Amino acid sequence: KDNLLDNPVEFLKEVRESFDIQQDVDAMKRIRHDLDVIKEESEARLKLYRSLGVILDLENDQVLINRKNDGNIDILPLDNNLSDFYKTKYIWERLGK
Amino acid sequence: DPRPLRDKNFQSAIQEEIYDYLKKNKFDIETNHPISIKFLKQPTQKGFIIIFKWLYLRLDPGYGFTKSIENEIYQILKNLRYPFLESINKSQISAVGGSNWHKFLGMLHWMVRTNIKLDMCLNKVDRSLINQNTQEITILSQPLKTLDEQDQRQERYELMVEKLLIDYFTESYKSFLKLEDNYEPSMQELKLGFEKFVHIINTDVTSTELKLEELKVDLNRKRYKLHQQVIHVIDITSKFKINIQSSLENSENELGNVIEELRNLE
Amino acid sequence: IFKDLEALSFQSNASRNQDVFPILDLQELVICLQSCDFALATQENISRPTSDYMVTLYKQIIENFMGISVESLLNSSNQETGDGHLQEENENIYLDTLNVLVLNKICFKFFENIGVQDFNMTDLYKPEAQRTQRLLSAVVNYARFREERMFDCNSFILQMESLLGQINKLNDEIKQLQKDFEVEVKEIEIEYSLLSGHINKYMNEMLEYMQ
Amino acid sequence: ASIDAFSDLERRMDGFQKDVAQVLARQQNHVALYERLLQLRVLPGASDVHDVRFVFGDDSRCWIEVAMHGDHVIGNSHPALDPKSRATLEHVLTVQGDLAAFLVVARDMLLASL
Ligand SMILES: [Mg+2]
Repeated sequence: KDNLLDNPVEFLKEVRESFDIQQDVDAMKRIRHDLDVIKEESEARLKLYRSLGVILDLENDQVLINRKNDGNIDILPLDNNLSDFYKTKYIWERLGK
Repeated sequence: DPRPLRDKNFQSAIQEEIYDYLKKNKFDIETNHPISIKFLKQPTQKGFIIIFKWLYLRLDPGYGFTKSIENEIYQILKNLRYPFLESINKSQISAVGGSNWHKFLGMLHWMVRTNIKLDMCLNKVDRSLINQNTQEITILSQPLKTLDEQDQRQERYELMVEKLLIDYFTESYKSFLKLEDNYEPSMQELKLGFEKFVHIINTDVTSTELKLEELKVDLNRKRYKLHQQVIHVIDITSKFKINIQSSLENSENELGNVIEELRNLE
Repeated sequence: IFKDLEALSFQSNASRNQDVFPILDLQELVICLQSCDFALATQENISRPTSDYMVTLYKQIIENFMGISVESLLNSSNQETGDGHLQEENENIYLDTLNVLVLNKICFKFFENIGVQDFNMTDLYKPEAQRTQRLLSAVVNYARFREERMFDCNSFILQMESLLGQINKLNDEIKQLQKDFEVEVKEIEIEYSLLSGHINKYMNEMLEYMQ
Repeated sequence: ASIDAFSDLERRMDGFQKDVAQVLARQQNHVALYERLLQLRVLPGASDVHDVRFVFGDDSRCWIEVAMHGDHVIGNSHPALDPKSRATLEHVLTVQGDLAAFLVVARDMLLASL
C-alpha cells in the first residue's frame, strides 16, 4: 500500500547514518581557525587605524572620530546615503587639525 | 460441663425447650413409647433410650442401632464430636434416671439445639447448590471483558456442560435401578439445557468475530498515523541538516574571501 | 501390615445379593476405582485398614461425580448473617458437629442416588471393611453406567469442543495481530530513539564551538 | 525518547538552527572597511630596504616608504618630496614617534605635489 513506508525502520536508520557529525564539527574547526587568522593578520593594521583616532561602531551603523580633545568628537553614517569620496574627504579633513 | 446443669432454673428451661421441640415435631405421635409425653423430670431409662434414638435418627438417618443402644451412645457422641464428652463415664449410661441425670438431660438439650441448627445448615446448603447451578451462565452472560481481563472462561463452559451431563447421568441411573431403560425425559432436559449453552457461547463467537474485524481497522488507522509521524521527522530532520550545512558553507567561503583580501598586497 | 487372613476365612459357595448393584471383590474394586482416577484407592487401605482416610476418599468421589466442592458447601453452611451480629466465633460447641453431620448428609444423598439407602456416620468415622466395599461397589457400578451414557452424549461434547475451538482460533488471530503491530511500534521507536540520541549528540558536540 | 515527543526536539533544533545562524554572521571585515573609508592601504615596499609602504588614493596616486631599521628611515616617494620635507617627516618618526601624525603630514605633503 502506497503513502505507507515500505520499510520505515530502514528509512530512519538510513537517515541516521547520513547525519554526518564529524563533518560539520571539522567545518566549525576550520571556521575558528579562519577567525584566528583574520584576528592575527588584522591586529597590526587595526592598531594603526585606531592609532589615527578613528574608531568604528558597526552596531550603531556609524563611525566615530576622537582626535578632537576636550570632550568633542565626530560621527559618520554608513547607510546608502552619499558617495565614498565624500566620506573619505570628511574623515581626513577632520583628523589632522 | 461448663453449664449450670445442677441449677434448677436452668434445668427447668432446657426441659421446656426439649419438650417443645419433641412435641412440635410430633415425637409422641411418631413413637408411642411415651405418648402425650410431658416433662419427664424423673425419666425412665426406656424412655430416655427412645428419645435419644429419635433425635439421633433425625441427625443421622440410616444409622443402624443394635439391640442395646446403651452400648453405642458413647461412640455415637464421640463421632458427633460432643464437646462435653469428657464429663461422661460409660458406667452412668446404663441407668441415667438416677443422680447424674442432670448431665444426660443436658445432653438431650444439646441434641435438640444441634438438630435445630442442622436443619438450618442443610437448608442453606440446598440454596447454595441452586445458586451454583446457575452461577456460570450468569457470569458468562455479563458484559464481555477483553481477552486479557476474562480468564478461565473455557473452564466455565466445560463446567456448565459437565453439570448438565452429570444431571443426565444421575437421573438416568435412577431410572436404570428402577428398571426403566428409557431416558428420553432426562435426555430432553439435557437438550434444553445444552441449547442454552450453545446460545450464550454463540454470542461470544459473534462478539469476538466483530472485535477481530474492528481490530484490523484500528491497526490500519494507527499504522498510517505512525508512518506519517516517521515521515514527518525524516522530513524536517533532513531540512535541519541541510540548513545547518548551508550556514557553514557560506561562513567558510565568506571568511575565506576576507583572508584573501587581507593578503592581497598588489 | 500385609493381610491375607480374610482370604483363609470361610467363603460360602452360595450367595445372596441384597443390593441392586453387584458387590465387587477387593482387587477388582481397587482396579476400577484407580481407573476412575482415584489414586488414593488401594487394596491396602480399602481393607480392614479402613480408617479416617475414607473421609478423603468419599470427598474425592462426591467431588468428582457430583461436580461440586465440599469445602464450598460447608462454607455456605456456617453463615446466616455476618455483617452485624457475631454470635458465631464463640459457639464452637456446634461447629465441628455440624460440619461432620453435613458431610455425612452429602454422602447420604449421593449414595441414595446410586442404590445405597443407609449411609451413616459409622461409614465415615467407624468404617468397616465389608460395608466399605459394598458402598464402593455401588460407586463403581455407577461409574460404569455413566461410561456407557457418555456415548449417548458424545455429540454434545463434540459440538462444544467445536465452538470453544472457534473462539480460541479467533482470539489467536487477535493476539497475533496486536503482537505484530506492537513489534512494529517497538522497532520504529528503537530506530527513532537512536536518531534522537544522534541529533542531540550532534548539537552537544557542536555547541562546544558556539558560545 | 518516544516519536510522539518529536515535537519537543523540533524546539531545540529550531533553536540550534537559529543560534548557529547568529554566530556565523559576516562581521570580521573591519580592516577592509577602514581601508575603503580612509583610502589608505599598507603594503610591502618595492625595495625591501624600505619594508613598509603607505598608499593614499584608490589608484596608485600617493604613497611613501619607510625603512625604520636601516640608516635611511624615509625612503622613496612618487610625488617627489623635497629634502626639507623628508627631514621633517624623518623627525616626526625618529623623535616624535607619532605615526598618525607622520601619516597626516605625509598625506598633506604628497597631495600638494602633482
Ligand atoms: Mg471396567
